Amino acid sequence: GSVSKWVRLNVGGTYFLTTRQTLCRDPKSFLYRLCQADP
Amino acid sequence: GSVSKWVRLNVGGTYFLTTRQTLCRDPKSFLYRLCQADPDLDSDKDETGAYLIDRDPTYFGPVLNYLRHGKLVINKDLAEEGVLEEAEFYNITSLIKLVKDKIRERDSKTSQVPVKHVYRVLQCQEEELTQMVSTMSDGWKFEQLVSIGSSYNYGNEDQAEFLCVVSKELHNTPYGTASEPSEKAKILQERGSR
Amino acid sequence: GSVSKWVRLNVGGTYFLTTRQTLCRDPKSFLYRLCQADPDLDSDKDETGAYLIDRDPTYFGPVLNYLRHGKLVINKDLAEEGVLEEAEFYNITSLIKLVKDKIRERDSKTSQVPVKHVYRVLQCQEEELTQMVSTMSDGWKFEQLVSIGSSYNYGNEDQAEFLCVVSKELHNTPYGTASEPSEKAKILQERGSR
Amino acid sequence: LNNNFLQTLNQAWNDHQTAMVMIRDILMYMDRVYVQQNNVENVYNLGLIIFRDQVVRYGCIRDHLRQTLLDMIARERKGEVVDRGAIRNACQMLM
Repeated sequence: GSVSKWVRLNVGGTYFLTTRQTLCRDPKSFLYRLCQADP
Repeated sequence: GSVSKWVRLNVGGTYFLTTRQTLCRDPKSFLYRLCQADPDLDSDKDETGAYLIDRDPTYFGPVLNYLRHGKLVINKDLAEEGVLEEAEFYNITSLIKLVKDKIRERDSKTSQVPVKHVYRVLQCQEEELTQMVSTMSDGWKFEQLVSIGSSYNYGNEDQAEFLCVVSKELHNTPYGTASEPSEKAKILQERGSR
Repeated sequence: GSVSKWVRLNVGGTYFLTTRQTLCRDPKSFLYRLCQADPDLDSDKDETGAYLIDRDPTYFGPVLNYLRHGKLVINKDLAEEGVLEEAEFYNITSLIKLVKDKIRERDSKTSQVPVKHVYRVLQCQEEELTQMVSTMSDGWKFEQLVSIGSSYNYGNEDQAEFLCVVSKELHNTPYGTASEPSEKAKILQERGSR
Repeated sequence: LNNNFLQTLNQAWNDHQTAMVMIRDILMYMDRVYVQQNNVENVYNLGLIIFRDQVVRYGCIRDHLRQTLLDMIARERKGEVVDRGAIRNACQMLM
């Protein structure tokens, strides 16, 4: 779990600590599903 | 890191953390067996619990990209031959054929008989000459302008007084040729040929 | 480690996690004496047991590919001169020879005459001109068009009106000239000369 | 059917929708390229139409729902305290 405001995503094991809002900038994307907390 | 449903593989000394099915995409591969349980294996890093697999990560990159999404990728700093031999070691015959075709395209575009270049002969007289010369389309390169000898309408004027041969290089290899079966096209070509 | 099935080398501060046999591929290599545990060794990472070698990770890569899969493949961003330097430093005589051969072919191409252009003189009357220029064969480049004065009809309206010099490059210099002997071909050439 | 049939239909539909949002999330691409290039339906309206033709357009459910809703709205017209939220749920379903 990394999503409260900001995501510390592991893209291929590479750390990307980015903003969920600019992630949601695109209307809908595969990352966009990862923006919201889901099981 | 741990080796689990997500597997941590040490190619060249660098760790790639990938998904089990991504490597399990196709049996024809070195990594198929590695995905399976193996008591046959002895050269694995017990210091971090990861498989130390021999092969450079750079040429392993495009192989992993293919094995994720079924297509190769060639960087402008990465050797096509290098990813070719990476395919050779890891034994993905479809990927071997695809990278061989990529090398074929690279060589053919640079071969003794190139695929590029295409030539046209516009015709204009002096009055309209500078017009179509200046307005001449982008990407096309002017090649030669010739006048024509004339025994009709002496002086600088004729209805074919100048022929402007122009040309442009082509990028036919990615787009592909327009040669494909179509019988009506063949009929039209024959009719226009004679 | 000091002694292990797998070796953790340190080229320019970058760890290469490879196998003993890759280094033990040939015994005329600098890396073979590097691999052995014998006197006159004080340059190693004494915190993990990694052999810290003062060599570039750039040109070590293509060389390591030679001992990993029998062939050296240079990167598009690494000079074959650099890999020749590295092979000579590691005294891999076969590799030195192969890289020298590759450099010889490359320099024969680059220094002068990379290709040997062939030239042809099509003869076209004005009417068909554009089409046979448009349908001019793939891999050939237009080079020149010249009219010819004639007493049949000066300038326009001639069936030998235009002489079109076209050409194409040929990769025979970097690969070497090819020829085979045959007496019948020679006597036929003599017939053709007269 | 006797025990708050409308609420059971509500729960079954809610399960349909919660699963169906996810199902669309998985098959985004088939919605994107295959549906567009083939001029067919997407996943979501497909699931809604199938819910229509396999639950709503089925005799017993259809007529029981219709009669229950008519009786409930008549009773609410008379001023009797009945679950208005149930009526709202059914009306949006049928919408």
